[PDB]
Amino acid sequence: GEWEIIDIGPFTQNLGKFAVDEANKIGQYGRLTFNKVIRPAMKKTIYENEGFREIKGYEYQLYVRASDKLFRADIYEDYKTRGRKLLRFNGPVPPP
Amino acid sequence: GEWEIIDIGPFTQNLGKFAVDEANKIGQYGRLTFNKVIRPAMKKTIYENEGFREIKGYEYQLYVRASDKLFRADIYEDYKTRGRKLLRFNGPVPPP
Repeated sequence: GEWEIIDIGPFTQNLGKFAVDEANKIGQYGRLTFNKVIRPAMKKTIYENEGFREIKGYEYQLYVRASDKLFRADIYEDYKTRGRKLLRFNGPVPPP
Repeated sequence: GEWEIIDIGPFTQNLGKFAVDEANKIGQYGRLTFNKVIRPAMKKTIYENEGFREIKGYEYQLYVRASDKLFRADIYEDYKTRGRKLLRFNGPVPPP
């Protein structure tokens, strides 16, 4: 799996909002309020069982500002289904 | 400062050893044993907001395996002097 830096544009911001919505359902922090995704944003492209360079899915690692704190969110996106899941929502973490 | 992905070659490994040595002088995590810097490794150029008489320095964010655990390290390197400062050394953290 190859890591790359990605932009913190609307698509990335919406992943941050998804992470905070998923973290609110888990409830470890009580109700968080999404502010913004900050740099750096990174994306890993995960390859399936090697039989074409076929794409399995993507992992995003985001720094998410919510409720005056910073969190590290790890999100998985399935290439075939386009379904997303929150892998990890941890913090507060110090800024990069 | 735009973040970029960098290699985990000898220069990166030696930044990880610097971080572990600095973290040992603090002692928050007891005496750690440097294992390896893992992917992904990231680097930002520091300007000190000017116009461009040159590069001031670099910030690195590294995942450092030490005493079989994983830690996130933030390091500053002066461009001219090559003098280094541990900004942050935290964990254990889950893999990226």
